[PDB]
Amino acid sequence: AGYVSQVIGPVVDVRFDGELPSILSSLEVEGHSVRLVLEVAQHMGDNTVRCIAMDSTDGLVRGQKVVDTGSPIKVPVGRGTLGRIMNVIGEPVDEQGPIDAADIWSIHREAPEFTEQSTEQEILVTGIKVVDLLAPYQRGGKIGLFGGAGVGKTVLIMELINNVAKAHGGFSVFAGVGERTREGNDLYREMIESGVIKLGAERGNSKCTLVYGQMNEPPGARARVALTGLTVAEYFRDIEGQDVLLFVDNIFRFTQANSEVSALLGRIPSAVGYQPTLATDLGGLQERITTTTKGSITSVQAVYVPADDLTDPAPATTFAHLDATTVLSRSIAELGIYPAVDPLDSTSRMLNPNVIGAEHYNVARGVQKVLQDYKNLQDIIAILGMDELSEEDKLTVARARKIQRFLSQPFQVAEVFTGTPGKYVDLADTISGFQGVLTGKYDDLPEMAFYMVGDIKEVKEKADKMAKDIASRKEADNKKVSEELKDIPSLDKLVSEIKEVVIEEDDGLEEDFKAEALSSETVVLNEEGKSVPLPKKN
Amino acid sequence: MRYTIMVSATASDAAPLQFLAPYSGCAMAEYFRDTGKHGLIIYDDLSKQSVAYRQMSLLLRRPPGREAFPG
Repeated sequence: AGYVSQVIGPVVDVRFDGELPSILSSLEVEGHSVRLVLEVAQHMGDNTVRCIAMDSTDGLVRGQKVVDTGSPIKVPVGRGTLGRIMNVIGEPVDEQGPIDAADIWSIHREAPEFTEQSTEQEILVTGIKVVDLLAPYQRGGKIGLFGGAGVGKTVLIMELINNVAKAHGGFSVFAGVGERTREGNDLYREMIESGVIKLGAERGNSKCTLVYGQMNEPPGARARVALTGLTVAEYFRDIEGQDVLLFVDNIFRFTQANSEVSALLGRIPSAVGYQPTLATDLGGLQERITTTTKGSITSVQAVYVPADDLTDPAPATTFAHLDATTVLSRSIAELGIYPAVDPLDSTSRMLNPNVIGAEHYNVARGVQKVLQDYKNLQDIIAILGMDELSEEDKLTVARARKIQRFLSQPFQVAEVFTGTPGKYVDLADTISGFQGVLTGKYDDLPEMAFYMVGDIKEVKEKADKMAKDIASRKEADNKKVSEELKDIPSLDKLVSEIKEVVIEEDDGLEEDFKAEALSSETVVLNEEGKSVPLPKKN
Repeated sequence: MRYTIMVSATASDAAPLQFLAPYSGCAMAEYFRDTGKHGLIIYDDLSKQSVAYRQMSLLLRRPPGREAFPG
């Protein structure tokens, strides 16, 4: 009913002679190699709407038919989307058939209204000790994850997906906003092996929906893919009534993509160069993540800080919404401590005694004090000496080092490649376990007894086993066996070990090859549309 | 050179031709990826491609962003 009027990059103007589509409505272009969905951005006047494309606009002709769907982008929601990968417009990109849609919901939605909001403030118990003590997660909150590569972020993502599904009974949505496709495939395959995503007949036992908008998608497709993740998580909140986790992987790339679609729509950029609507592009997304009377959405969203500048307007606008930060560090990760949550850098707004209670608060406030006093004397130890300083300053070092060990925890999703079983640690067992290390009920136990254990009922059961070990090392003996001709051959006997490698001078470079004959004549189209050589003179 | 293609859009070439050369070099290199072999594509000065694309966009009166680059 509408026809393409202008194609300027990712921005399409289409023209409706009848009634115009509403702003944010979805338009489908009739007859195109890929399904091209346009989202109406503004009404330009003279019966023209300006649209941002969710796919490539190459091959688009002025006057192509464009059908109004009468609604915004509508995506499949429900339990049938669990364990599936879905793109921004709702199509399966996991190559496993159609998505069993319980309903199809508009991805554009106002935030839950004031009466629908919950006036209460409470902890999302995660089963991770360092997260439940030192930086608790608000149910319905937004959590910044300051990880990276090799700090075990993905195994922390899958452990949050695991423990929220197991304890609180809520599902998860992973919205990968502008992610590399190599990394989005890595998360898919690691979710398959760790059990949080299942394929085939047991698809319904999955705990996570993956909603992917990759980096090679146009900036409109990446700017809306976090709202497709919202809409899947809002069905579980409002219809299923659950406590949903939502992972917006790189909320900065949400900002960055929305900043590109404002620049393509001809809007004057704001301070440092973001869109003028930066606080309402974020606040439109972040306010749908809340607690209602039905259920909750809690968002763990990864935060990139541009140019290591916290006062940049993209993190500064994001940090107004964030209720906790979990900083994953490499320094904690090379000490073998997993998860690599920095116990001092990680912050929470939920960590004040009017909302978690004073018996929880003073433990976390006391644990952080012990770790802080230990790490400001590390230019006292290396400069002067270990046995230099006082016995009380050594009492903290012994207490902090078995606190710094006790923040480690083995994960249930990591046990398929680590052997150590997973430990869900309850909240009361975390506080009461850390009261004791703070006072000194376990100063006699070794520090590596406090390592990769569940709670304080398991620190005693690790110091018992290690202490005995000296009773069971007099079982056998230990010296050299047959110095270097036991099974260590000669080097020229090892050259004849080497297997045959067939090296072809041929490349095998014409497997199934067309080899079209290309002529260097210039071929054009005449006015019939018939292909013809280029006419001779101008 | 018996394993190498060279796609060369030099300095005197038009800015559309330096914009399209990493893409046309990639399509030549995507032949080996798609037929089971292995490719190595090198876009030497990808920062010179973006300068050529900024030239086309400011001249097509597309709205500029940071350092006059497009959206």
